[PDB]
Amino acid sequence: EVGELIEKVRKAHQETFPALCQLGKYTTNNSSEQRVSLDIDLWDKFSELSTKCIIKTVEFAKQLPGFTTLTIADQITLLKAACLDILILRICTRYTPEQDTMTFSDGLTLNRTQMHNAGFGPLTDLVFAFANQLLPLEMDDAETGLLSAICLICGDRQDLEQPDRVDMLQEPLLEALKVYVRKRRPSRPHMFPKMLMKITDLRSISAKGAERVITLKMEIPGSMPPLIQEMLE
Amino acid sequence: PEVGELIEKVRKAHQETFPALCQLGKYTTNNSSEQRVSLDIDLWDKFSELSTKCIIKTVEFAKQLPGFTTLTIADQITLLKAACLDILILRICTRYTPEQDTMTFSDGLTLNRTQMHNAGFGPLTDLVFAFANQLLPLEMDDAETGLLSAICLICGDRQDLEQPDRVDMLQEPLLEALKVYVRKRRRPHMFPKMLMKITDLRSISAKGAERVITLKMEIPGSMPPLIQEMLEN
Amino acid sequence: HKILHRLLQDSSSPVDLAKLTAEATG
Amino acid sequence: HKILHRLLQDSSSPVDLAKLTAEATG
Ligand SMILES: CC1(C)CCC(C)(C)c2cc(C(=O)Nc3ccc(C(=O)O)cc3)ccc21
Ligand SMILES: CC1(C)CCC(C)(C)c2cc(C(=O)Nc3ccc(C(=O)O)cc3)ccc21
Repeated sequence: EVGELIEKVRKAHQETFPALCQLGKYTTNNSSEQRVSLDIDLWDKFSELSTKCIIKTVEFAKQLPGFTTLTIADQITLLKAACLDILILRICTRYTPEQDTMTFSDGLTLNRTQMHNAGFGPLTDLVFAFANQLLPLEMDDAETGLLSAICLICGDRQDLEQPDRVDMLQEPLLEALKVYVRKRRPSRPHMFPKMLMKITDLRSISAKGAERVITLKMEIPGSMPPLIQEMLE
Repeated sequence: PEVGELIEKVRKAHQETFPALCQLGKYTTNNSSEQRVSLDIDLWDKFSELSTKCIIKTVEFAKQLPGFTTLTIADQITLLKAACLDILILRICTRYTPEQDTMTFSDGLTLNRTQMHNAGFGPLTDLVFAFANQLLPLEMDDAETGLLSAICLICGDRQDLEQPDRVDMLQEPLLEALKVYVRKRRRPHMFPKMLMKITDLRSISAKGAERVITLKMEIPGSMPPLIQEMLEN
Repeated sequence: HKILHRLLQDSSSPVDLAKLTAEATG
Repeated sequence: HKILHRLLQDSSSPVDLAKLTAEATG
C-alpha cells in the first residue's frame, strides 16, 4: 500500500521533472562576472522556463492520489501557495557543487552571479546555501517528489475550504517518506526529521520570494508573464 | 538517558522565561477594539515595549539551553536574531484563548483580533490567528513549546554561521527529545505534525520581517533599540 | 486562476497544453 | 549588536539587567 504510494509519487516526479543525467548542459557567458540589478536577457529565459515548470508542477499535482478529489478552489489555493516552494526545491536539486551552478530543465546552467542577474537578487545566497544543505541528504526522485507533495498538500494553507481533507491526504505522504528513509538509509539515524526541517528552510526562502516578486515588477522591461502573475499574490 | 533530562532542562528553561496563560491576570482595554486602523499608537507603544521584554526573555531562555553558551558570541547573536520573531510569534500564539478569540501578553494584556491588527500586526493578523488555532489540536504543554522554541533557535541552516555543524550537533538531541516526549504523552503521528508547524512558523516570521519594514514607515518615532538591533539587514 | 483553472480541467491533449502554455507565456 | 552582546555576556544581577532593559526599551 505505502510502496504503491511511493511508486506513484516517484513516477509523478520523474515524468514532470527530468533528472540532471538526461539533460545536456549549455552555458551562456554574458552577465557572468559582474552583478547587475537585472539582466533583461537572462530574465526573459528565466521567466519563460519558470512558467513552463509551473505548468509541470500542476501536471505533477494532478498525478498525486487524492489531489483531484479536492475542490478546484482548494487545488488552486494549494498550488498558488506551494508554487515557489516546489520551483525552488526543483532548481536546488539540480545544483552541481563542483561548478557551483544550477541547471534548468532545458539545460541552461547558470553560476551564482548569473542566477542573481536573472532575477533572484538578494535571494541568491539563500538559494545556493539551501542547495548545499540538501547535498548530505542524498536525495533521489522519490524523496524529492515526496517533499514536493508534502509542501503542496498542506492543510494549514489559508483560504482552504476543506483543511481537514487536505490534512487527511498529507498524513500518508509523511509516513511514506518516513518509511522510505528508513529503508534507503538505515545508517543515518535522524534523517526523517532533518528532511522535514528542510521544508522549514524552503518555506522561509519562498516567503522571501513572494517579496522579491514585488520589486522585480518595477525593474523588468514590461510586465510579468500571465501565469506567474496569477500564481503569486 | 540524556534524553529524559534534556526534556526537563528545556521545560524548566521555558517555564522560567515565559509564564503560561495559567498564571496571568488578564486585563483588557477598550480603545481601538471595533474599527481597524493603520496603527493605534497607544497599542503600538505597549506592544513594542512588551516585545522588547520578551526578546530579553528569549535571550534568557537561550542561555539555559544545553550547549548554547559554548557557541561563539557571533553565532549566538546570529541564531538569536534569526529566530527572534519565530519564538515571539510562537509564544503569543500559545496564549490564545479560543472562546474569546484573544491573545494574552506576559503582563496580562489581552487583545482581540482587531486590537492585534491595530497594535502592529496589520496584514499578518489573520495569519497569526490561524496558526494559533492550528496549534490547538496539538494540546501543547510547556515542554513541547520550549522544545520547538529550542529547535527553531538552534538551527544550523541559518545564514552566516561560523560553525553550522556544531549548531546542528546541538539540534539533533533536541529533535530526539521532542520525538520521545510526544511518544510518552500519546492523532497518532504527533511528531511530524509538530515539525510541520515549524514550517508554518518560519513562513509567518519571514512575512513578519517584511512587516517590520512597513511598520517603520507608519510608527511615529523610531523602533526601540533592541528590536531595531534584532531585526536588521 | 484563469489559466490555472484550465490546466486543472484538462481533458489533456498536447494541443490543449500548447495553447495554455502560450497563454501562460504571453 | 550593542545591547544583545551585553545581555549575553552578562554576569547576572537584577541591577545590571534593569539597566540593559532600560537601554533596550529606550
Ligand atoms: C521569486 C522569483 C525570484 C521571481 C519569480 C519567479 C521567476 C517565478 C521565480 C522562479 C524561481 C524558480 O525556481 N524557477 C525555476 C525555473 C525553471 C526550473 C526548471 O527548469 O527546472 C526550475 C525552477 C525562483 C525564484 C523566482
Ligand atoms: C513582526 C512584528 C509585527 C513587528 C515587530 C515586532 C513588534 C517585534 C513583533 C512582535 C510580535 C510578538 O509576538 N511580540 C510579543 C510581545 C510580547 C509577548 C509576551 O508578553 O509574551 C509575546 C510576543 C509579533 C509580530 C511583530
